[PDB]
Amino acid sequence: VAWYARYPHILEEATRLPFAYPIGQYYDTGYSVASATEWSKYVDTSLTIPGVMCVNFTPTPGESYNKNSPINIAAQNVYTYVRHMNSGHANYEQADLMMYLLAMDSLYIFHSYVRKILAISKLYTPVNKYFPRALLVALGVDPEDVFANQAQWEYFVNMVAYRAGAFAAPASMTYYERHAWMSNGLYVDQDVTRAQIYMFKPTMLWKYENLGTTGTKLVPLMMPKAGDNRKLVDFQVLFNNLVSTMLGDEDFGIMSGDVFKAFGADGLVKLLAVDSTTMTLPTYDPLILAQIHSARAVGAPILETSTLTGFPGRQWQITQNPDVNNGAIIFHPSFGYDGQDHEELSFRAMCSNMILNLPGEAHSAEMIIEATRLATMFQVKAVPAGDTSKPVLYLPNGFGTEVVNDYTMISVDKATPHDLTIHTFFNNILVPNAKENYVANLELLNNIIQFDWAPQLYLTYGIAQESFGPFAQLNDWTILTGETLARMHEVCVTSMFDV
Amino acid sequence: VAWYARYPHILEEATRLPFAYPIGQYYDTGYSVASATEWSKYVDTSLTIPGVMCVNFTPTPGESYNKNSPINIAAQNVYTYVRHMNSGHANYEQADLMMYLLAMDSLYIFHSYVRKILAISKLYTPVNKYFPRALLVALGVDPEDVFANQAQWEYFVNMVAYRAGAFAAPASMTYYERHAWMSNGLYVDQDVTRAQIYMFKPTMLWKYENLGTTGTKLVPLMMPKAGDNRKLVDFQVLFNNLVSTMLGDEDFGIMSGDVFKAFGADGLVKLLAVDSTTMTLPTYDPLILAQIHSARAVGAPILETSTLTGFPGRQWQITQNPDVNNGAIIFHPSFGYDGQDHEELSFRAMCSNMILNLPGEAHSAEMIIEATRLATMFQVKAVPAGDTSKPVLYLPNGFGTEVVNDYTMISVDKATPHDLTIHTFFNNILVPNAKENYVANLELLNNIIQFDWAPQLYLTYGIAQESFGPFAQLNDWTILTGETLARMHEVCVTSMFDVPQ
Amino acid sequence: PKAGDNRKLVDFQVLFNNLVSTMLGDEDFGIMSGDVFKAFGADGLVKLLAVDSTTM
Repeated sequence: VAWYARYPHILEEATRLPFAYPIGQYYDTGYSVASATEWSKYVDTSLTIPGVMCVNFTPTPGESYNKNSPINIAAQNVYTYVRHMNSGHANYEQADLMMYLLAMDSLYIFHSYVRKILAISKLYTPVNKYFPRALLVALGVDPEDVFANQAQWEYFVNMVAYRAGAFAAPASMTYYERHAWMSNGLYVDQDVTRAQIYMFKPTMLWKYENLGTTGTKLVPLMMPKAGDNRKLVDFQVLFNNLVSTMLGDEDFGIMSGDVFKAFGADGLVKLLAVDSTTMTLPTYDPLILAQIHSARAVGAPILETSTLTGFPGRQWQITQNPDVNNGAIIFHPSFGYDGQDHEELSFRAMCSNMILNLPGEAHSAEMIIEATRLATMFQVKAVPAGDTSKPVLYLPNGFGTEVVNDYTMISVDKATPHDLTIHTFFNNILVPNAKENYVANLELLNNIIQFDWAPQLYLTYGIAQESFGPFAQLNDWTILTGETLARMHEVCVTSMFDV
Repeated sequence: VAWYARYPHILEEATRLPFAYPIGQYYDTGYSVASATEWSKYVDTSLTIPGVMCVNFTPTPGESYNKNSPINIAAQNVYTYVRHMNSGHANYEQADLMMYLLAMDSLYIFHSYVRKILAISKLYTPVNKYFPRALLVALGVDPEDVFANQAQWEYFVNMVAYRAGAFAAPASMTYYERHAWMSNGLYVDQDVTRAQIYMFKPTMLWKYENLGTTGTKLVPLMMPKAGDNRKLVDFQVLFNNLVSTMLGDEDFGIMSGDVFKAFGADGLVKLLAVDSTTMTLPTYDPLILAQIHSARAVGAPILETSTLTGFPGRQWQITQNPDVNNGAIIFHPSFGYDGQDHEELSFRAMCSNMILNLPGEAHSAEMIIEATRLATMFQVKAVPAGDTSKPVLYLPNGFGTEVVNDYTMISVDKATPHDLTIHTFFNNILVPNAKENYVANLELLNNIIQFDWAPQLYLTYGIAQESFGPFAQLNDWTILTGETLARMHEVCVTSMFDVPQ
Repeated sequence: PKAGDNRKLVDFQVLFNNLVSTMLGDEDFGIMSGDVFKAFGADGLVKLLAVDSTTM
């Protein structure tokens, strides 16, 4: 239009608009019709933008139920490598060496978690009100405690690194590097200033728990959830509990000495020290974005204290018995547990084949492999012992090194005083008949759409008795089968457990 | 790392997957758990992808209710130009010339509509089964009729172009260029092969119907909606109705000749001919995508035959009577009409301020002004004449040259035999208490999410009695005010109706 | 407006609209303006200098 070219001054004076609204603060759009107040709650003048979502992952060996599993193959390989350069101590097995290594991984994950907690609290920007209190709430700490005891937190994480330097683990194996990189980073969905932050929080750890002559057993160790005012004393208690049965074990000292002899001190994994001038910075990572987008929730871990009607002895433990399954490492968990002893009908929508969504047109093999690391489809229902089966558990076909349990989203409340909100959910949400459930689900959906590569959702309704497929924007997709997913997971786990 | 570089053959054999699923057919994902067949409806194995969305717009002069309106200023300017450049017949006025120009615009819109109908039918690609049957269904024709009478269709559209080209309209007025570029193209949401098509269909035309000493009055003319199997005889009836009082008229010939002398043939607007070798291609245009995204539906038009209890005489006509308002062109419609004589509760959600969402970080004034041409917010409810007010009508604060009435989306059915489906909706969707309404609304939302720059949604619930804000992914947004939008529309209309001097 | 009157932009807009209420959009006035244009073409016509933020 030549009129715009002829009157740019009037165009500029007519197009003066304030952009770049700082996120993390509640905004009211106002009323276009000033007399619409008679319809009080029939008009939505509120506008809240979420700014962070936490992916509650879990480190796993990858579906071992016999001696042909990648975990057992890596156990045999690492034991052969250690013992063929070892002249001396012969009192442990490949399985024992691998439980060590897994405990090393768990405490490395803990160190990365606490280091991220420390480095986040120094982040303050005018364009984002979520920084850093929302992130600290999502990770499950007390921002006031961190602000008051920054020095204590720094020295505690440094001491954690120093004490983790006592034992030795291989650095060629990429398990530790992948887990630390995943759990020690902030990821934006877009390369924009007011972007949304993606976080990974370990839902659980692997307290080593040696007792009895019937091998070892990695018992679950729970982790703080979002909205928990956990302090440095609680985190120190957690670390001491983790390393309580880890030091003072002469067999563990023997394993550490043998791996130190095998892999030289230069070839070990070392936790880097941190100081006051270390700044964590959100980064754009398309690979992590894609693998977050193609992630499927598996539910809460099952503990000994968790009651389950008809499913006894189904805890998430890594059992190692020399006289059971020929001494192979066994880890066969049952998914579909949410936390309460009821059906959780929403998990029924996970029984369909997953859809792998990818950006762009041409996809490389490595990118496709990295894009399905968190994907996990159920295969069969676990057989309930007894006539009562109030919960329903699904046995997976095979999973990768990490499994996603929940997703935590933090957003501004619509009501006064517009504080942060805690939203934990799986890939499937069940909405029963209620006055506010539908609008709450609508707010949930709109908040999730703000994130670019959000995980695909599977909504279900209690009144229609009908679920829904992926609630996502499909760009370049394919239908994945359980066998293909199992092959990809086997490849990825074997590659991760390599020396 | 090294393991991938050490077994790349097995990596490739494991990562060979079929991609680029052709859209336009129902895809069944199967069952991962073979025992899930007991839960019949609790597992959604269906996967349907929408392929086209139609924007049912309406050309408007731009909110005239006085002689000071931009349309009247432009009418005075163009009449002065023509009368000063010409010597001879002085028997019409600025208002008469302006309604002549509006009728010419309506004819051009109709010709572009039929030309696009003809040109779409020759589109076929293996990766999109929506071409061209779904596009024709959205446009409101019978694809069987088009393929049976292609020759008759080409002759009819060629005669329409020939008969519309007899009259003259200025090409320097960018009104015609904007309308033609809007109604003569297919637009993809992404620059990918399996993209979704954006389309523009005129909901209403502006039949002249010149009669009486009381000036002229451009009455609405309806057009075929989607899902109507209208044929060439119906389109010929529509054209003959449009030009019944316009072809062979001496005063109209006088006005067309005067416009020719004013703007000789070089400066006149011309319709491009269509034949068997004309191919239309989908194109990617971020400007039209943005102005689609920031578009707010205003509801169905009000006709003289449409009953409205408490709102009598609110037809969408362009009145020009010399004895009222000093002979100025009058056009002030009442929005909020859906088609039936009831409340239409979903329109209450539009009383909030609109949010102008734009891509990128830095936005030029050009993009900001071009991204809000279809936007329209209500200002005050129109008063109901009498004590009964079953419908509710909202008076706009000021609109651009086009107002969007409805949206139509075409997608495959989940059930056998997976035929196309018609989904007509405004920006606001109302769901009452029903077993199927919630799942249907979820299907609608998931279909809309597939479109990239889809218009923002305002859902309301029957048992909640509560609406919801913009159901869209905001990237870089601002809250727009009624006064700012009125200024923007005034500038846009003034720029739209421009005449050289 | 006299001195000591805190008249604002709305008052000045009211004054302008009152001044040109019967003068803008009038056919006889347009006829006279066109006749004056033909008499004294645009070179010989009086013009108002535009004002913006950089006029001192």
